[PDB]
Amino acid sequence: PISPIETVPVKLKPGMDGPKVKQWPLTEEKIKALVEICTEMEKEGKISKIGPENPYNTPVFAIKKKDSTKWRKLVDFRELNKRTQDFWEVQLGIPHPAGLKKKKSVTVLDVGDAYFSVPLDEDFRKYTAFTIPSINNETPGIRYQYNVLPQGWKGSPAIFQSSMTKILEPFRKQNPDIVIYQYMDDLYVGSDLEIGQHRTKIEELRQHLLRWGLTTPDKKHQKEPPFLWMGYELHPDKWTVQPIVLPEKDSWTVNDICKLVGKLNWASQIYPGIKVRQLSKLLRGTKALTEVIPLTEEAELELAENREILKEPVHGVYYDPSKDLIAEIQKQGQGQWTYQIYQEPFKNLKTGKYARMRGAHTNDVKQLTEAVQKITTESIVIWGKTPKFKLPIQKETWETWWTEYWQATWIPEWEFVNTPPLVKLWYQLEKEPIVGAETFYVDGAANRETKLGKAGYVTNRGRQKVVTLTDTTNQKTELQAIYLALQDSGLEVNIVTDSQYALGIIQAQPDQSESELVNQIIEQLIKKEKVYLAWVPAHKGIGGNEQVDKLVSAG
Amino acid sequence: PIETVPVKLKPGMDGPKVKQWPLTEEKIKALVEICTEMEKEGKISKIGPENPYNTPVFAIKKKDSTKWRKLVDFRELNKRTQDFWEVQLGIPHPAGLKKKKSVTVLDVGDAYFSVPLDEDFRKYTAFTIPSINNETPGIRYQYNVLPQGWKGSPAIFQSSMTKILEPFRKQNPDIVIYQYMDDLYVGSDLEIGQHRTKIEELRQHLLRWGLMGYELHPDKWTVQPIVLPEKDSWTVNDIQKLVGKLNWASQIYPGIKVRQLSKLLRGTKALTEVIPLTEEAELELAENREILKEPVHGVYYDPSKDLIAEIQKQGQGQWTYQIYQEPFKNLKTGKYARMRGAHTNDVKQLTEAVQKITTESIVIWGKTPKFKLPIQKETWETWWTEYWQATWIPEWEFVNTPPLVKLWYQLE
DNA sequence: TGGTGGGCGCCCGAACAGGGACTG
DNA sequence: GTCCCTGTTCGGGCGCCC
Ligand SMILES: Nc1ncnc2c1ncn2[C@@H]1O[C@H](OCP(=O)(O)OP(=O)(O)OP(=O)(O)O)C=C1F
Ligand SMILES: [Mg+2]
Ligand SMILES: [Mg+2]
Repeated sequence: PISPIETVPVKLKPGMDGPKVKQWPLTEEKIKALVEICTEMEKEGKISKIGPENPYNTPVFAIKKKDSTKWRKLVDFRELNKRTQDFWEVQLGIPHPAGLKKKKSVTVLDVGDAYFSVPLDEDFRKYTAFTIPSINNETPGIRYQYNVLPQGWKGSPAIFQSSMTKILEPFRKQNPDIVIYQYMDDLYVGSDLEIGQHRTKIEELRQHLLRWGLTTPDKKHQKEPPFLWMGYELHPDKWTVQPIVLPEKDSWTVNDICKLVGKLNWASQIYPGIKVRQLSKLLRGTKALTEVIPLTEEAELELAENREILKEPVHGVYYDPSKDLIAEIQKQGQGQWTYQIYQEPFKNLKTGKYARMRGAHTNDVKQLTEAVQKITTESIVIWGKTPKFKLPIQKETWETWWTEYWQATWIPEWEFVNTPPLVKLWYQLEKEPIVGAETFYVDGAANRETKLGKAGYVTNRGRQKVVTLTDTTNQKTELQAIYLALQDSGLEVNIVTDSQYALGIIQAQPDQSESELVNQIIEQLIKKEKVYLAWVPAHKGIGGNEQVDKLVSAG
Repeated sequence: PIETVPVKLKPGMDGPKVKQWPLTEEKIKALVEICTEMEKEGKISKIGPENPYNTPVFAIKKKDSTKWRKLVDFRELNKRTQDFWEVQLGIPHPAGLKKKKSVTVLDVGDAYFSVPLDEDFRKYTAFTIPSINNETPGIRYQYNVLPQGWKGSPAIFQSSMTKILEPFRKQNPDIVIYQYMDDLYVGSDLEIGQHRTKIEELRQHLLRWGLMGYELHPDKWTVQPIVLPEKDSWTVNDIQKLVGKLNWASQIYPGIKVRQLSKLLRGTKALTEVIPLTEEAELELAENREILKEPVHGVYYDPSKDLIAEIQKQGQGQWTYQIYQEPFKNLKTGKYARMRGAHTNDVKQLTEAVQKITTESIVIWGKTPKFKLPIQKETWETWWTEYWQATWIPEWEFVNTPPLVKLWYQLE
């Protein structure tokens, strides 16, 4: 049947016209599929034979469906889509099992030929013109247009999703306490009703759907835990992901890799420990999806680590709104982080990994603050509240950082967990100049023309060093100079720089950086017992900044 | 039986297309209740995906309360809406309001629903209510009346607002009533007590057509001047900081000179060496310290240009701010103080700081400043709404501020 | 076997967007 | 103005859902 629902008005973008793009060569097996599909659709009013009054046309083909018995008729509207107006998508995100609550009774329903059950705007139908190439001595042959939503058009998903919401509103209003998770044409229906009253309620849902033109075949998941839903399988008391199988290719290529990450990431929603740093790094400047490349002793190593964790069995549980949410985070390497979220001690609601690099320079405390952020926003989407945190970081370490850091930073209600590795600051700049520590006035200049440079220092104790660099920059020569001063100073040292750039990087207490120069500086800083970085405005004759400046300015 | 007044976008600009952000359960529950109610009242309508526009919505729980206020973030639509503002308003700004002993702020949002919105403009006021765990696709509405928080709402309703206020202003001439967006600002020099009595009395006239806080005392606001440290001995370090501070400050007050001080530092000295200040250095330090007293000369508020606010975290609950339109040309420099406790929430504190500062800006220039927030974007956007209490929302941007400017404005 | 759509996620590279420092 | 350096946005590919 076709839904009696009102259409959604649809325009092409101004000034543009409909697609005139002729069919391409189609297989025999699929033309058999396509005409059998079409002649039935056309019996049902879902499409209409058009005539030569219709200028337009768009290619069509056919792939299989999940069971692999049925065919799906797609239309390549790539051209029409470009020409079609913009929409606002109403699918804001993806429901998650860990956010489901325990219900007494569960049903999973699917709608039949879903799209082909929603009317397409009448004024727009003529742009959906396609043509079935038929066996070549028995017709050119047949030309149709859509009276319902096509699969390949840019607007179908959103118009379906909106049309469904419209259709379910009356039922939802009438049944405020039956929960219907609505994903495209997928329905999960839960109730606190007993099996037989639930059943009656489900049939009412189906009559309601069918009054609006939506059928529900079976495909009706019934007294049938485990339910198959959204790529999961839900049992009364636990949920798990349908099996994941990572490739085993021995020559790996970009495309092979990119889908190794994919499934791993996907995997990490409930397999704790997954990491993909090394793997993702393989995939840098590789300008081609085909390019192969050896898994670094580091990567090939990492791949085998996850590959081991997937072997163990694991489920998540469902959500009790009356217990608290707890996120526990643990640290890995290369700015990689894992977390688990639960309400009861060893019963994961779900899990995940954070592992972005925000910034050229940074440290653990920042990266931890960022994983906290991520998890918080994720919880608000899934459970609509914020979790309590268990973090591998001492209340003291936090307070120190938040007292030193010039930005507003904050972590929700949280509590320390002795689980190593603990998050620490690897050094601390002094607040006051250090008595009995040699004072270094550093500076570097660079010749923007030649790219040639000089970094160097002068110290109150009479030492002075100047290093010519080649192929450099002011900021580099200036970082280089701090690096010279640390190199040649004792365990305690005062350094005076004129560079905000440098002072800014170092002040913020990085422990990792994209820059090897800064990495070396960091090794130096962690080795030292006391360091005090002071700043002064440059070219002001202040000493002995004036001294170093004259000295590194041989260019 | 009222007629709709046409309204348009600026030329060459299209309506907002801003994605809805995740909302907590408590907020979504409130929005769904407010909106069902506004739908009954015909004040908003459900719409489809074929409307291409979107503007975020959330909700706030004002004071200790069980009453929520829908808050649509329109500053993108406002940025884009016809210059209604600098064209269709005969509005000077009440210079006296900033002097008034006590100002009270009233939320005359309801008053706007009493006017319909140009059908052709409705499209642009669309928003989208999220569901928890995406159990549903978003539910989308567009406005039918004047939207709260929209730039065009006080403008279109200006005259009707004047009619209602008019009689109240006539009987109370020394009461100054100013309007900004959903806000009525009401100041007087009445003894606290008579003032509220009088305010309850304006709200009595306001119930007559149909159908918040806290309490402002503007003339107690004040400026945080730049200030120099006073020491009985100075170290090379002490003086190196001092020269840097002054040198930068000279960009603000061109009277500041740093030469005699800069020459106590000749040579290559240890930072902790003590240098006794020479007569000149000593005197010159006294000049500067006074020069800083003097008011910043040559600063003129230009309404066409936008107000910039910078904020620096000073630590221990202190926050400093400046409001300028051109660099070093401050209109107001201030500090915000708050609890020095252990459980301080920086982000809460930052957003209370931006609300205070925004509030002062409205009262003093009747305009909203563009803030430069010393916080990471994601951190800020994770929590700021859990602390908001205003009915407006200032533009902003996030910045990595130099550990220099934080010390330039530091206190003692 | 090819070839379609929308959503979210993850990475990575592109293009910007700023500020700060330079030249003579 | 020019360099730098850093941040952001956007798009592309892959995963998963329908
Ligand atoms: N590869 C894709 N390309 C474009 N669009 C796609 C694709 N895969 C899904 N879709 C959209 O999801 C919808 O799928 C609905 P289901 O898959 O349950 O099938 P049915 O036709 O409604 O009926 P049945 O249940 O009776 O078989 C229809 C769409 F077009
Ligand atoms: Mg189906
Ligand atoms: Mg220098």
